[PDB]
Amino acid sequence: KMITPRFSITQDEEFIFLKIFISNIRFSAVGLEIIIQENMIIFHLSPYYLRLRFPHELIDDERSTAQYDSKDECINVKVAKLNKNEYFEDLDLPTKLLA
Repeated sequence: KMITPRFSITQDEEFIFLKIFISNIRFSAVGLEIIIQENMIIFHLSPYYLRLRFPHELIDDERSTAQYDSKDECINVKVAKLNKNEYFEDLDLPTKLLA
């Protein structure tokens, strides 16, 4: 009833781009929880659960976006960095970003 999904993360100067791999889910008006707060992201789409801690802060605002991709079978989550141009280290070591 909780699974820790495969995920991966890249960035540019404004955003981090989280890619969360999921199988056999159903969306609804209320099934998806995403909390973004300082350096934390929590994603809950039962059974799937991620709680991630980043090396710097993000900010939830109008720019936050999440889109399901059926070819890739993932939700692509795009969150803004609290500071433009700030580098986030070690995003290629997903295993470490677990809170």
